[PDB]
Amino acid sequence: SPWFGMDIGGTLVKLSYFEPIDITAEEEQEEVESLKSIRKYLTSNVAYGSTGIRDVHLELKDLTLFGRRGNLHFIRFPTQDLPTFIQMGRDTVLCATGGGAYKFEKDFRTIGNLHLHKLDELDCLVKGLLYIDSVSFNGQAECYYFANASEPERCQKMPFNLDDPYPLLVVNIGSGVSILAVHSKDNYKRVTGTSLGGGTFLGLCSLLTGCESFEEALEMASKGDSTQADKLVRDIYGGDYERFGLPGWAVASSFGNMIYKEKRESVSKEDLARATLVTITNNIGSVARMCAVNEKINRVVFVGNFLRVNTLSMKLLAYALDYWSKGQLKALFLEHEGYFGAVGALLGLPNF
Amino acid sequence: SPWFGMDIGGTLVKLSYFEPIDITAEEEQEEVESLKSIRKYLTSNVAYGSTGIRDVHLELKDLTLFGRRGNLHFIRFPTQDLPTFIQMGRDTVLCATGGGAYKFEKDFRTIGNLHLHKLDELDCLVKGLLYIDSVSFNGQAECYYFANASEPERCQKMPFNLDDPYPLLVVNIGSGVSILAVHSKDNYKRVTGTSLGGGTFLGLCSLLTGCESFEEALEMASKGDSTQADKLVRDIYGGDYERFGLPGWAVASSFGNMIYKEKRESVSKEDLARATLVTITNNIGSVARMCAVNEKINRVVFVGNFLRVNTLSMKLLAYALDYWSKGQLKALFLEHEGYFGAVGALLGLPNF
Ligand SMILES: Nc1ncnc2c1ncn2[C@@H]1O[C@H](COP(=O)(O)OP(=O)(O)NP(=O)(O)O)[C@@H](O)[C@H]1O
Ligand SMILES: Nc1ncnc2c1ncn2[C@@H]1O[C@H](COP(=O)(O)OP(=O)(O)NP(=O)(O)O)[C@@H](O)[C@H]1O
Ligand SMILES: CS(=O)(=O)Nc1ccc(CC(=O)N2CCN(c3ccc(C#N)nn3)CC2)cc1
Ligand SMILES: CS(=O)(=O)Nc1ccc(CC(=O)N2CCN(c3ccc(C#N)nn3)CC2)cc1
Ligand SMILES: [Mg+2]
Ligand SMILES: [Mg+2]
Repeated sequence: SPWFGMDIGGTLVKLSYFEPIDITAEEEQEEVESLKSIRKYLTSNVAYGSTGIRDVHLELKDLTLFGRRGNLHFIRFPTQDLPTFIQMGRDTVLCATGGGAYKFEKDFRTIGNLHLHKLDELDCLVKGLLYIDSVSFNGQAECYYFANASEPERCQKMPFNLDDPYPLLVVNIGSGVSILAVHSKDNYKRVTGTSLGGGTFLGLCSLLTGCESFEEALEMASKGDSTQADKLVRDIYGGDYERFGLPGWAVASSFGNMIYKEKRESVSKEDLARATLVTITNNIGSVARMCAVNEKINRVVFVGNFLRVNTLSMKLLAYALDYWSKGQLKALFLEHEGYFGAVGALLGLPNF
Repeated sequence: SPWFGMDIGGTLVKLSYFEPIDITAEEEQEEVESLKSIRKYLTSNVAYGSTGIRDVHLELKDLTLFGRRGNLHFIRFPTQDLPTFIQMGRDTVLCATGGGAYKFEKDFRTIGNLHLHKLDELDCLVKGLLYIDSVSFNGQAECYYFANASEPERCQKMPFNLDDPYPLLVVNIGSGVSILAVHSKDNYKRVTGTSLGGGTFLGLCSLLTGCESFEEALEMASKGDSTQADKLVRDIYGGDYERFGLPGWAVASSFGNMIYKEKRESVSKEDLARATLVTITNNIGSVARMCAVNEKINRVVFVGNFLRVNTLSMKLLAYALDYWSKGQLKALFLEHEGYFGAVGALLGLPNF
């Protein structure tokens, strides 16, 4: 059977697919036409139907996995479209994680003789994260940070070594937010979570602006001015609040200027999109900072698909974590940020 | 001069006024007509102009302050209307705190010979809180909690003794949120803050529902179902997430169901108001819980005017703090929750 790892989240399904590249002439004969059809379908297309996408730039080439060489592919589609995926599959050992491994268990079992093995969402995240970092991103660093995040003329993406990754605070920004403290490969805890996550950004953005997609929400936010909607320290004090080191530019009340009817009538959709992004991102950074201080961990890695093609939020996290921690915490980012659960599920295959 | 304490916040001005009740016959003669006019104006009206309100139920009767007996009155009006207040004053030693003591300093100085003494917002909060608790609420407890907050058939307001109040975590929910750790009467720190506060509730509520007042926002929220807008754990897992003790009813993504166009088209304004209230309140409780664990403090008192006439948020905080802390933290509430800064400012008068 094909080697697949699936993470069915509240919003997106993430799929890792291992394509063998060391197929012998004899093995090619013993391949059934459906298996050959699957491999060619997945490797000859980058869009699958109307909503599936292969993230070609993330492909790991010539990986040795389970004693065979191949390429590891990364594919995503909305959980709303899982019925289409299952229906395509009805006309294999599936290691699956995420909440949908439980919610849609009976649906996967409509595929005759399919064996479904449910694996824990956070166990898979930790295993997949450690694995991808260990094999590298085709010889490049999987982990990076923004150097000199305080100075914009100098702020630049730089590689970060995670050879001894422990301890590590993992902030998983998906529909909601989970925060993990990782002390060893077999010792980790879910410290807490917050419900102000990627789904809050997209849901509030759609309500406030009428945007119809995540990418559209980000494009609006890139054009907006969040201070048209937010009430800042300087709006309350006239300047800094010096006694407690709060700069005038800090947000005192997110959307707090929207209590005034005249300001609601002048704010643009782009301003509201940016205020939503800033509100959600700052809250995540602040919760991450409190968890790091309590866990006595100084390396904070942010994963999940809220940060896909979202440099605004990454730069805001990098700057805010460094600024508000007075340089004691560092924001770390991973190239394969949305796919670690799917990889960890795939890695569970030898157990079964 | 009249004895007044003023806290000029980002949204509301809070005023504490001490009315002497031991005026002798000779003192009444030496009272200038303007002073008599002020005292009679304040004590014979409960509404001042179109936006000032005296909270008569909070009055402290027959208090001994600065060696005189009198009644302590509590008055509020929007900071937007401070120009009207100052203009009324132009046709006294003023101890003032809050950001507006700085922002509007030059405006207060347009009142001839007025001496303005700016006092720190959080120093005044701590001093006023400790003072009011010490003198009691006309012989009743100033501090209360909700007993058996987990069981609704039993949940009831009960008094709480703060005779030895230290240590104490104070969560001040105003326009934004400040969190204080109080170790003694002269030893306290601002632990952190969040910008998701009362102004976020009111601003987002107005954008989403068109409500025109705080009280209207709360009335809408009392009629709504937040789960029409929020994505719950059971929407993602089909039930509880047992491995990490997350019940199916917990919110996984605030407004997370609003990523679906069909759900945006069926949600009511009341549902959105309630989802806004729940989102903001849960975030405040969660940040409070993390700060309490880090500060090693188990008593968490919530103040500020976000909780005025807001039993929904108080009960949600009481339940959530107890539930998510597994009974280790207790949510405490104070009858004079919005006025402690104004009282603390008044208490600074003997310094000058
Ligand atoms: N193409 C997209 N469609 C939808 N959401 C996207 C997309 N791209 C990025 N996002 C963001 O990614 C978030 C989902 O991230 P993801 O890590 O895949 O969550 P999930 O695993 O599906 N949810 P969860 O059950 O909470 O773990 C959304 O809330 C958006 O903020
Ligand atoms: N009549 C009202 N008008 C406006 N807001 C109200 C009213 N009643 C209650 N509120 C709530 O009270 C919050 C303001 O609380 P308050 O403690 O007075 O803040 P503030 O001191 O003015 N702000 P801050 O500068 O951050 O300390 C608002 O954000 C609302 O959520
Ligand atoms: C006194 S007031 O009247 O001006 N009102 C007032 C109320 C609340 C605030 C907010 C606040 O305190 N903060 C501090 C820490 N914050 C962050 C952000 C990102 C990261 C990361 N990574 N960490 N911490 C956010 C904002 C300010 C003023
Ligand atoms: C795994 S998932 O896919 O289901 N996604 C997922 C993501 C985030 C969450 C949220 C979460 O973890 N929590 C825990 C603690 N929370 C509170 C609330 C109030 C108080 C107080 N006082 N304290 N803590 C809020 C919600 C849940 C699921
Ligand atoms: Mg996920
Ligand atoms: Mg205040």
